[PDB]
Amino acid sequence: TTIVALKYPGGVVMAGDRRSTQGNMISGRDVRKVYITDDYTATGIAGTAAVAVEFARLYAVELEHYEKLEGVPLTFAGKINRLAIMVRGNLAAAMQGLLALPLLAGYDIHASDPQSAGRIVSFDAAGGWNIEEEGYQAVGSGSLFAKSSMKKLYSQVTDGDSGLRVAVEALYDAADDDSATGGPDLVRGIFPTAVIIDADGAVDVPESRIAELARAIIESRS
Amino acid sequence: TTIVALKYPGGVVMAGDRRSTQGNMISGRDVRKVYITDDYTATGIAGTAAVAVEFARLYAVELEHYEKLEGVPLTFAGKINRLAIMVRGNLAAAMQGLLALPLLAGYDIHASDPQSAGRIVSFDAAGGWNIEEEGYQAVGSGSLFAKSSMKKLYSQVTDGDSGLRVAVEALYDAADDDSATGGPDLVRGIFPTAVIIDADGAVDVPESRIAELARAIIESRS
Amino acid sequence: TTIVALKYPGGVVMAGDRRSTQGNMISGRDVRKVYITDDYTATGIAGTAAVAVEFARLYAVELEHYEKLEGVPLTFAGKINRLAIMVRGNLAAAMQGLLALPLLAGYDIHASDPQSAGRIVSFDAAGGWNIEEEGYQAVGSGSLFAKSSMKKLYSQVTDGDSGLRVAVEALYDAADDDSATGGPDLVRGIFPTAVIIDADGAVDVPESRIAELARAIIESRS
Amino acid sequence: TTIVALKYPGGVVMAGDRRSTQGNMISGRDVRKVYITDDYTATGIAGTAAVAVEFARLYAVELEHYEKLEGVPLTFAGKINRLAIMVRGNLAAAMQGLLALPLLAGYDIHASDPQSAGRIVSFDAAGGWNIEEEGYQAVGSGSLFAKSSMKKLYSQVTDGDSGLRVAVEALYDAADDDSATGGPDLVRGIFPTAVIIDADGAVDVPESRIAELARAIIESRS
Amino acid sequence: TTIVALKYPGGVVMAGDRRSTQGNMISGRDVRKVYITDDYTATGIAGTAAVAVEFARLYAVELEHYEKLEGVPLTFAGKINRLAIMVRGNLAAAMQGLLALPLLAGYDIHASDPQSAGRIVSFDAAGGWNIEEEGYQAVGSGSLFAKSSMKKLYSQVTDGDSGLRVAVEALYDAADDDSATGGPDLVRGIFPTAVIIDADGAVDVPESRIAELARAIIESRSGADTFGS
Amino acid sequence: TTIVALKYPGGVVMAGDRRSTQGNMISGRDVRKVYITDDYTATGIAGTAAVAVEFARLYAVELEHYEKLEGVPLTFAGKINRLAIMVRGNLAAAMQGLLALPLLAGYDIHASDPQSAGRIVSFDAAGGWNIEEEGYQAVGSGSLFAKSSMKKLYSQVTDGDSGLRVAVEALYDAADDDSATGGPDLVRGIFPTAVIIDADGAVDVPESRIAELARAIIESRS
Amino acid sequence: TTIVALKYPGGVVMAGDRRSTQGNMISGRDVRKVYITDDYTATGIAGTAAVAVEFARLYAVELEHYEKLEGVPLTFAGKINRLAIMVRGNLAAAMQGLLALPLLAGYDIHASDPQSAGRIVSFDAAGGWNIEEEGYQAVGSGSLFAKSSMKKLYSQVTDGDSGLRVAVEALYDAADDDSATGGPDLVRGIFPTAVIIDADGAVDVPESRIAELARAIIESRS
Amino acid sequence: TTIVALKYPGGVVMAGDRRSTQGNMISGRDVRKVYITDDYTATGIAGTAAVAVEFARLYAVELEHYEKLEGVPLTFAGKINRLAIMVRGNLAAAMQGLLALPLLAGYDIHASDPQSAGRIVSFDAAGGWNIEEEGYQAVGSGSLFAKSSMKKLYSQVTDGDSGLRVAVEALYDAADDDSATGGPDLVRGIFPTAVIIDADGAVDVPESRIAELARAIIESRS
Amino acid sequence: TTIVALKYPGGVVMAGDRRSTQGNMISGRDVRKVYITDDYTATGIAGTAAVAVEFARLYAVELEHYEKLEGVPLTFAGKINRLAIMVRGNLAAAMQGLLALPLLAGYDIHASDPQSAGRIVSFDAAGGWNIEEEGYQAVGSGSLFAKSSMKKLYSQVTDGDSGLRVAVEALYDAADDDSATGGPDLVRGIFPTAVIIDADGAVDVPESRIAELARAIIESRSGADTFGS
Repeated sequence: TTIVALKYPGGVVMAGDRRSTQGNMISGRDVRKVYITDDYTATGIAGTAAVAVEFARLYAVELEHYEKLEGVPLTFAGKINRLAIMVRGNLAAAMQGLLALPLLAGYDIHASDPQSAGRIVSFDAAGGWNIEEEGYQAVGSGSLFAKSSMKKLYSQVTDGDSGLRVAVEALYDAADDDSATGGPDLVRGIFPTAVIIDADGAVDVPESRIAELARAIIESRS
Repeated sequence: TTIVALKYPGGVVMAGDRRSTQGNMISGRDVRKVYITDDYTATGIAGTAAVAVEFARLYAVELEHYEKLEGVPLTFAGKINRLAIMVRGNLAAAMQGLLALPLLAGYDIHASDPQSAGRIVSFDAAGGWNIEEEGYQAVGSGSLFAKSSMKKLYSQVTDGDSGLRVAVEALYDAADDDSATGGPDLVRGIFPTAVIIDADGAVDVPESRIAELARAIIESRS
Repeated sequence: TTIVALKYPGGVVMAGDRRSTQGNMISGRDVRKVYITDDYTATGIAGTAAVAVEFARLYAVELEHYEKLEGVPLTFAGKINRLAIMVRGNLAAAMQGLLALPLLAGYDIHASDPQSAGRIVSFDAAGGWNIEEEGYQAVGSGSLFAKSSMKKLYSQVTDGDSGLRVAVEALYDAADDDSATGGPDLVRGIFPTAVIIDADGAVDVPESRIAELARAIIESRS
Repeated sequence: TTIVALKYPGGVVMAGDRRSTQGNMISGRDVRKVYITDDYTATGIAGTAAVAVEFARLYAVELEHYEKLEGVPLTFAGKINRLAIMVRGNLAAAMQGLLALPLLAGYDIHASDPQSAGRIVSFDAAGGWNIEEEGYQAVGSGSLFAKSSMKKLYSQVTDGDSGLRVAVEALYDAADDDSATGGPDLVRGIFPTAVIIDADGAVDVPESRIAELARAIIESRS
Repeated sequence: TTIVALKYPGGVVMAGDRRSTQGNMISGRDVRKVYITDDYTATGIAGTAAVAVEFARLYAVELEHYEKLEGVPLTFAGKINRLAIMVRGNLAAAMQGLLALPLLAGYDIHASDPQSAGRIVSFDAAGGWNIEEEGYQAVGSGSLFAKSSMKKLYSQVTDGDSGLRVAVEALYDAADDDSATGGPDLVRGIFPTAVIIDADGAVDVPESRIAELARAIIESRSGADTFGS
Repeated sequence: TTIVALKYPGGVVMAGDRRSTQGNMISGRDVRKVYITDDYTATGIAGTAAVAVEFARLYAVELEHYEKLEGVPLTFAGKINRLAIMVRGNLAAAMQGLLALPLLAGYDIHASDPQSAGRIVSFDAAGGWNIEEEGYQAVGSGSLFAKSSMKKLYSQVTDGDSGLRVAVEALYDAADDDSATGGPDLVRGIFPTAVIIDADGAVDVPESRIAELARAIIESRS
Repeated sequence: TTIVALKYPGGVVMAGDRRSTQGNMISGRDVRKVYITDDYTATGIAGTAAVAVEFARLYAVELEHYEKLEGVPLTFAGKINRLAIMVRGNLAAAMQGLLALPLLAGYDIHASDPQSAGRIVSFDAAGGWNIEEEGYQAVGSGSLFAKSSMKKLYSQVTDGDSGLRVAVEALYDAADDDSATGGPDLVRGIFPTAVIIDADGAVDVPESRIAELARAIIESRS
Repeated sequence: TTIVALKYPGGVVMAGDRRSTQGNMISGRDVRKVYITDDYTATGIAGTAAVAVEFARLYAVELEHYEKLEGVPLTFAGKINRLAIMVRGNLAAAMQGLLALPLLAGYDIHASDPQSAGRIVSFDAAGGWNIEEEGYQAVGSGSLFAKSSMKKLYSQVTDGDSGLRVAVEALYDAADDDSATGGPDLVRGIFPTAVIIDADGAVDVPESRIAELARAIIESRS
Repeated sequence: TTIVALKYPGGVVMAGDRRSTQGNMISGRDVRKVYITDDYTATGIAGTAAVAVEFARLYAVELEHYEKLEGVPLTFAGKINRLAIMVRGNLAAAMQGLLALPLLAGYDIHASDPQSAGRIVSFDAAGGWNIEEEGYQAVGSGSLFAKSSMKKLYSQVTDGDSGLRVAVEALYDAADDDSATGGPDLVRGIFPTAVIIDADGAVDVPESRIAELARAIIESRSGADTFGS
């Protein structure tokens, strides 16, 4: 697994691969790892699938629960804290093999400078969180490869489009070095999924868009 | 890793993938796992790379050593016994993470019937060998997948070209289900390697032919 | 044990073997592993028999309990979630040898397109679920063999009849390679059981039809 | 595995199944477990295949080695002692998973009365041997079932043919209750192997004869 | 220990041996292991004596408790479930050396066909149950021996008496190969116990019929031994 | 197992049961546990069969080896010492489950008073020996029962036949309380074996004699 | 990590590095480790990031909570006690890899001599606290290096500005010897953070001041 | 530690950092990790310093030893084999904390083509070797980062100087993410070391050249 | 323990403390830890006393053994190698509690430039050695404190006497923070020991210069503490 997230002026893009493994065996080829949590937030989770899914589902419910109860959405800092609490709560189980790490991406509506409102927050197994200031982050077994790739490609992220394109190339680099991360499947037409978030909210990126980017990258390296 | 071997009329074909791993990380993309041991024999080894290579190298030297010394090649049964002894000798190390398993394919020049002269021998970690009677065999982390594939495809084998085609498709299936086995790499132009053996001896299959087969298989599943 | 499930246009078929084991000893010859959970759902469970049976029984009661209480059936997603919660709740006991994994098959009445309403959901020991998108799935000690078999036979699935046939042949291949899975018993007349589900509901397949398929598969391989 | 041996007037018959397993997986379908050790002796070995084969091979060499060296065959008691020493020597290896238990059957040329020259000797893991006085014995994971079957069938043994038939039925019963023992495979035409020994020496029983016996047993149970 | 149960037309018979052991030592010679649970049910339990006895006693009370409370007996399936729950509940203790496995036999007064109303249910240590369709089952350290014996003798079961005989012969065969199972004791006059159940209910088999049957098996065995080698 | 030895005027008698066990399973019904070691000595060994047999065999060879070499038999004390040395030498293996305990009975032709030239020596696992002065001794899993029985039946020993009778009754009581000891088998005609030694040497007791005693004991208890 | 605190006439200064590590990998470059807890107190925490952050956050809330509730701030001693209690409460978790140790710095408004109202308190893993009397203290994996540096530089501290310079040089010396402490990053413009507290309250030190000081220190060592 | 090696037309370049660590403590700032082994070979070793140095020293002696003895240098393949054997020999020690991994770079004068003569060989802890075909390779705690860096920069290598530049930038990237790898030290004037090898032999690169490239890389990143 | 070594123009100085401990107990007050190994080399060893002493003794014998045998001293590199081999051989014993780490200081008569011909070599438990290039090094339980002290004081080393003073001050700083390192004992008159090596060879430093320096440091620290707060 590899989930990447990058900031671009005015927003964030988060993208994840589709593979699932049981040791060396491929057990999934179409898993969706990036979820739209609320109108301005997306969560990508790596690790133990059962736990990852439960987290994303519970987290979204908790966020909307607060909104309906209090009539307004939680501040971005509150969102981080709630997620952090959930992670911290799973520490015992994580020690026993139920480890799951989330990656948070969002657009802060209350931030003073709108082109700078994008947010990327990473989490460690103990719930320690960190608001990324360098533009990108990644989580999962291929995250180092992805991050090292983005480090060299980030200068290219000038907008949400080139950001989506870079994200996809980072995932591609991750799969090129981590067997547990799935690359673009041209035979079956399965590609990484992605979410983009700007001032107008979080939106799922059309698969056809990602497939086009993927094919171009492949042609390039060819 | 996946190495497969199968019998076709008047011969045997053995083919293997090119991947190398260190946990989830891809550490090799062009490893050659199938060796021509002598004029009528080929060996394919799976497991710990260091040991696998040493085995093939030592084994070929031991076979040639006998011939030069005694003026005549070892009988096929003798070749099997020597390989089995080598595997048994490595058992303690195998238990400690140094496991290597070979797969043997050859053409017995002294066989009564030539269309039937192809031989396939599999080995377990204790050196137990078995001369395969059902036409095909495989070894490695993707061997179960490859075998399940050849079981449904074997009836198509009627000659060298089709035997070769079925071998490549089996490897393809293995890679599809086992992240530790490498599928054809179209971007880099790296394909499985293969050896064909018949009455005229063991010959390395040209990459061009294998690549044509791989593209056809791919186009077929598309 | 091996339980298979596959999608056909307009529905699903789920079939299971009848063997029970205690180590190497055969302890059961006619265990029923596929249950009709409600009018549009079937469950097949592998692993520890005591737990498998309890699961199926409790699950069906829970589904009907909701229906009577709320006047309407649970959505398919709700059904999946309930089953996943049950599995996750057995994780401690499972770590201790009370492991039970279910396979869920159903026809979604509320889905927009009926030809595609068939559903197949697999579960891992932590309760992680996955809605299969590739058409088939399997669970149990013979599942790899069955899945590899279905992979090459799936393209022949065009209706419930060819579906049910591919299912029985997959179970046959599983028994051929996994001693813990029971093949068709011609001497005693015991065959795999199966359930078919379409817009008209879940129905037990008649033994005589499975017996005919089994015998044909056998004569064919002969 | 199940290997049986029984006495009929003027001879002995020993028969074994053909299965090989790796856990629950069937790894072999045509393994030959009964060997003609010398002109009047046959050995059947159960347990770890690699060790079992080595034992039979070494044992036969040792017997012939004595004969050529001393000009006369070893007495039957000497043969027993040599085999027992071999087993005792493997005890430490056996404790680490390399266990092999043999079953010995023969006709003793130095016996006083010929219809009473038949011999059956069983061995335990420490090399302890026992000359069977009740007519039959079995070794392997299915030996209890086979022995319990022979117990009820032995009274029908009146000559070599009926002895061979009871042996095959015992193996059949073993396969019926032990998944690690292979029953007759009608689809592939693979049957138990057998050796008969009488005053004229040890001879391999023809496959066609065993297949007929097998079929009749099957017809009868059906 | 060995407890067997088999189906015969119109009924079921369950019989058990009388031995009790503490390691190699014989600690009991007259233990009764087959209990009449209710008018149409019988239970035979193997394993740790103290647990086995508690099970049978508690189970019988629970079945009768339901009947009095609800005015009607539990259905046969309910009986099975209740026993399975009891076994599952002992799983932790069983791991600590307090294992007990029961074997259930009964006649279902509500089944459709009275000639086939007999029931035999086996249980594993986790409480997994299974209704037998081959006519017989056995539990205990000698069960494998008893079943392989019954496999060859089941075609002789054509009624209650021949079923009782086959059962006794299966227990005999178990004692012949399992030192933990007690064979018929001719010197002390102690024999396996047995319960028979048909449409008229569960009944204890009289020692005298079992004693005759056992001597007959022994005599047959002697004769046959002398005839052969 | 139970082996007994008792002194009667003019000699000693040693008798053993015929059972063999593998846990709770009866693995032997006619094992001979009492051996005539030399003309005036008999050995009975309990414990691990393989080791027990090796001991008796090796011990007799040792005793005879000395005699041929030195022209004269070893003194009784020398015989004892050589057996004790053998037992001590097996201490490490015994600690590992290969324990064998012998019981020695003999007639000392060099003793002063021939009415008591009878000798009975017991041994512990460390090779510690004791010349029994109270008239009887026993070894094996039923030894306590046999000794308590002999304590009450010893005053009845007035000669060889009454000694032989007491020995058999002791073995009978041992089988009555120890499932690992075999009682007289009337159905198969198998009875305990015995050796009697007096001034004229060690002699195997005829089976018919023992069968008569056994039947008389049984009749008396009935 | 390295956090230093030192007294200067009329106040205190606390400064910390910005590095975060996961084994040998640098996982953070801009972490802020020094927090203004209330108007006259600052906290610096080392160890496990997740726990360190939680501590600072909870601690500040607890101090303000008291103030609002009781209308007056907690005495400095009370503040110490509350922080110690919090550390002590984490002792079991700390033993398992969740260790965090705080360093407390403050200006005591209720102190007698204002020129000596500065306070520095260190804490051990059991919650043992110590009011530093020698002028400076440090915590974290680089605290030894920093303390030995300050020991030689402390006499240069005559006011807030020289105090700040000494603090920054101590952190520089810690990073020079401890790979887990981050030195000034001139390429990215990231520098240690600091808080100065005097009679007018706690104030964050401007990054530009620290960068000036850091450049002077580096020029000095060049 | 990080050591990198790359191919440029007509040559190879190998460069390594200068850091040494003891846990978190920096224990060395000028360690030289790249050695000229013979006129056409360079070795770089990572891991336990004591063992790394011993390897390089021993290896260079063994290669010169062969040359003097046989009058001709070892073939490049022979050099590889000798180094692999040395690594294999250290496996027991490696498992106990004395693990050292080598990276080999050379120019092969017997290669068919001079421009393509450059060689790069990597090794695993069991002595498994691999002749790199993709142009670059790295070893050490920062090798992943360096490899991901080179992957993006390799297309810029057009000659010996651009190759040395990419090498230094790769080391820089490694130091940026791995605290155990040392970046250029401008205050002390310590830079990575490097060796270039072409048809004229292996030569140490002058510090001044490296220092310019390093400052340039740093100026660029600012 | 703390043993320090530093380069000064034209030479090297090595000095060590005198303490010995058994847990928290002070078991020695006058141990001598710095040995003149040959005319141009000194060794200081920290760790397990028994092993430390054996090393120094054996090492010196090995160096003189070579000289007598070959008629010429071992090159400085050879001396390093021999010491590293000795340390690696003790690796298994060290893992068990017999760890001893040496610090080597010498003057290389064959170095090119005499002003910098001084040498300082440190060793890790596996025998890994490093020729120090920054002027100073230290070994023992107080080595970190001593090294951080010398870092700030090294710029004051302009000759043999100031080198020695920085060395005594470093040991004094080590003793200040490490209870296992002994400070100057004024009551008993026990002070660190030291060896100086230059082109004329290795020589022991007289106790009196070291006692003067130690008192001076103490007077300094006392003044400084009174001036501060």
